[PDB]
Amino acid sequence: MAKVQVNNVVVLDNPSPFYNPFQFEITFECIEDLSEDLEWKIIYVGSAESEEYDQVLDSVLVGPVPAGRHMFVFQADAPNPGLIPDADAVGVTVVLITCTYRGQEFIRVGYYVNNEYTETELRENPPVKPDFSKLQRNILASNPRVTRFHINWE
Amino acid sequence: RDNIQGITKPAIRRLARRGGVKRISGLIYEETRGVLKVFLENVIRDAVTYTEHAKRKTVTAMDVVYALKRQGRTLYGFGG
Amino acid sequence: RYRPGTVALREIRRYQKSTELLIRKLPFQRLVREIAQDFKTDLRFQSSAVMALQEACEAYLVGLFEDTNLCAIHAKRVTIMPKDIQLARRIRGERA
Amino acid sequence: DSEAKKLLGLGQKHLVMGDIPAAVNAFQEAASLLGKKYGETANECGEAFFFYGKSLLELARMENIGNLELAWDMLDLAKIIFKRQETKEAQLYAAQAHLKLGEVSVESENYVQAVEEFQSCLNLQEQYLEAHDRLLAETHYQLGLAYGYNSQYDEAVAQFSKSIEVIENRMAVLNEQVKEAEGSSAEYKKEIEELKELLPEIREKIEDAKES
Repeated sequence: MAKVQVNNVVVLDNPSPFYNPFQFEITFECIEDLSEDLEWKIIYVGSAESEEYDQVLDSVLVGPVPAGRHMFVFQADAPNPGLIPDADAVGVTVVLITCTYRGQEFIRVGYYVNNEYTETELRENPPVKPDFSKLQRNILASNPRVTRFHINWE
Repeated sequence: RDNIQGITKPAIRRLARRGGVKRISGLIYEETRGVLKVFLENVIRDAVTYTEHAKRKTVTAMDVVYALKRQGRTLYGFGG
Repeated sequence: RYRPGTVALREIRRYQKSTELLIRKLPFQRLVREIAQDFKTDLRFQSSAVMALQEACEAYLVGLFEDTNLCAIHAKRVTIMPKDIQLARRIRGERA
Repeated sequence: DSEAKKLLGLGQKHLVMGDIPAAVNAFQEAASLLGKKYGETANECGEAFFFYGKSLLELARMENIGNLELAWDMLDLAKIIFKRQETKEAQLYAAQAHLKLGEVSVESENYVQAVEEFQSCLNLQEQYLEAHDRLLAETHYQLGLAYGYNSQYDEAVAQFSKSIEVIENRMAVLNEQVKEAEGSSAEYKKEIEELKELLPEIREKIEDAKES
C-alpha cells in the first residue's frame, strides 16, 4: 500500500572530519495514521568484503506515527574505527539509512562516502595504519540510491 | 564437480560496457558470476515457492514476475 | 553524419538494442535448471519464464555495473574491482 | 570557432521552426568542429553534443549507426561532460541530458533505462531547482509515461499526480506574486491559466493509467 513515503533526505555537515557525526535531515510522509512502530537506522559499511563489519551507528524508534508530513534530523555518531579493516578505511564505502515498519524493512537509502586524507603529504604517502583524525569524510550526497521493498502494512 | 556457469565472459564484458565500465579486472568475471548466482538463487527460490504453493508442476513467467517483485526496486532519487 | 571516435565512445554507456539479449540462452537455462534441481524439485521452466529470468538478470547486472563504475570513478580508479562490485551491491539495498 | 556558435544558433532556430533535417545538419557540423578542435571530451563540446543528440531524437521521432543509437551516444557524452563540472548550470544541463536519454530510451522501447534516466534527471532537478518549477512537472509527466509503458500503472498515476501537485503549487505561488507585485499584473495570471489549460490532459492520463 506504501503507507510511508520518504520524500527527501538532505545530508548535512558534508564534507567533515571522519569523527564528525552523521546528520541527515529526513522528510517523509504517512498517508494515514500508523498503528505500529517506525524504526530508523543508520548503518555504516566498514568493509565491502563482509557484512560482519556493518556498524549500526544509531536507531530511532517512534510509534504511533500520525498521518501527514514529518521532518527530523537523524544524527548518529561516527563508526568505531577499531572495528574497520585497515584496507577498507581509506577510499569509497557505503552508508545506509534504513526504515522499518512492523519489523519489516521497507526502504533502504544508500550513499557512497569517500574517506580521504586532506594533507597532500598524507595523500601521497598514506600511513600503514589509517589516521582517522586526518581522514575527511565526503558523502556522495548528490547520488542517493533508494531501494523500496514490499512489506505488509496491515 | 559441477562449476556450471550461466553467463559467459564476453557477455560479462558486454554488460559491463552497457553499465559504462571501461576496464575490468580479472577477478571481475568470478565476482559477477557469484553475484549472478546469488540473485538467481533468490529469485528461483521465490518462484518455486510460489509454484509449489499454487500446486503446479511447471513454473511460469507469471511466477517469475511474482518472485521478481519480491527482490526490491532501486530508484535513483526520491521523487521517482 | 558526424560520429565521435571509438576512444570517445569507450567513455560512455553502450547503447542498448531493444531486440538483443546479452546473456546467451542455453548455458543460462542450464544454470537455471541446475539451481532448480538443487532446490530438490523436478519442475521444468517454460521458455517465457527463462526469458523473463534472462531479462531480469541482464537488467540487474547492467544497473549493478553502472553503480560499480560510479564507485570506481570515485576513488580515482581506471579499472573496476570486486570491491567496487560489492560496494555497488551494498548501496543498491542488497542485504545478505 | 565563431562559425560553430553560428551553427549552434542556426540549428536551434531550425529545431524550433520544425526543419529537423537542417537542425541535425547544423548541429552535426558544430559538433564536428568542436570535437576536432577541443577534443571529443572537453567542456566546449557539451552543449553542441547535447543539441546534436536532441536533433537526432527529433529526427527519429519524425521517422514514425541508427538515429536513436547516435542520439544516445551524443547525449551520454554530453551528460558526462556536464556531470563532471560542479556548477548549477552544468548540473541542470546534465539533468536535461538525462531527460533526453530517457526520451531516447522510450523511443527505443527500453522502459527500464527510461525510468532510470528520468529519475536521474529528477534527482538533479529537485536538488538544484525550487519545488514549484515547471521542469519538475515535465519530468514527473515523462516518468509517469515511462511507468505506463513499463506496465507500472500505480507509479504512473503517482507521477502524474505529482506533476499536478507541482503545477498547482506554482499556481498558488504565482497568485501570491500577482497579489504582492507592483507593475506586473498580468503575466502571472496568464501563466496560471496556461497551467490550468495543461492540467486536464494530465488528469486524463491519470484516468487512462487507472484504466489498466
